Amino acid sequence: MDLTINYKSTLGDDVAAYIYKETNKPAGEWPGKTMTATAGHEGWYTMHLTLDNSTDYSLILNDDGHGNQLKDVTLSTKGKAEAEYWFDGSLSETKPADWKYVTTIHYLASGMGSTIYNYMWGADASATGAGVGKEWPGGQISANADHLGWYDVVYTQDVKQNFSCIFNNNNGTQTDNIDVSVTSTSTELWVTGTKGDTTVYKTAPDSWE
Ligand SMILES: OC[C@H]1O[C@H](O[C@H]2[C@H](O)[C@@H](O)[C@@H](O[C@H]3[C@H](O)[C@@H](O)[C@@H](O[C@H]4[C@H](O)[C@@H](O)[C@@H](O)O[C@@H]4CO)O[C@@H]3CO)O[C@@H]2CO)[C@H](O)[C@@H](O)[C@@H]1O
Ligand SMILES: OC[C@H]1O[C@H](O[C@H]2[C@H](O)[C@@H](O)[C@@H](O[C@H]3[C@H](O)[C@@H](O)[C@@H](O)O[C@@H]3CO)O[C@@H]2CO)[C@H](O)[C@@H](O)[C@@H]1O
Repeated sequence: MDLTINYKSTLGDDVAAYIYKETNKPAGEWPGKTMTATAGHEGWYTMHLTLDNSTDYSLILNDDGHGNQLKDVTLSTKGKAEAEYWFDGSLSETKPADWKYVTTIHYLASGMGSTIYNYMWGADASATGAGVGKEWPGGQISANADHLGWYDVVYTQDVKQNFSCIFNNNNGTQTDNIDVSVTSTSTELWVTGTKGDTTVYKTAPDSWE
């Protein structure tokens, strides 16, 4: 299942989430997984994880191995398909009012030129991003500066609504329909291939350098 934890740090700018159940440590050995500064939310840090929903887990927020940790709290994840938590004085599953759902999708363009488009449909009316309110081929998207051959598109919504999109070059090359499941306020996906050969990754693939 897709886990997301946001923490308004009270332990400094270097923090991690340690998760455990019966000696299972899905976020890694102590101190766990480092939480990255949350985009668009000063003071917050965020980590994502895939874990086995066969069980609940315990969470220990800490300063990433530098001697300080908060008291354990239970993540009642058993049987759930997804879960996003906010920790700001206490554990919450309620999105803060000012937060949006920001979905980032990376596409690896190979031998289809340097002008790439993203066509999008099915999102909430509040949606903003390259392809909103645009008929085929959609909106043109820029290249990822740090990753060669990749292009990025970001769709922001006020509500947690799934949608679909297609990457293309407006010249006969396009992906399969990409069905985007929004599982958190900072959902990230990686896409490769074209029609018949489109693959969607929920964690960065080896192709992501
Ligand atoms: O899952 C089965 C076990 O569950 C329980 O163990 C838990 C602990 O209760 C938690 O506290 C935690 O342990 C952490 C610990 O909190 C953390 O500080 C770190 O411990 C280091 C410590 O920093 C360092 O100073 C030195 O003392 O070594 C310690 C190593 O023990 O890391 C610990 C985890 O590796 O999580 C565990 C589960 O992983 C329960 O208490 C057990 O009885 C049970 O078997
Ligand atoms: O929601 C209504 C509509 O949704 C689906 O249609 C989508 C297509 O499945 C999808 O491929 C895409 O179509 C584009 C073509 O791929 C592209 O080649 C070019 O011709 O532009 C098309 C978009 O105008 O998007 C549409 C939705 O706009 C679903 O399959 C339909 O059954 C359904 O009617």
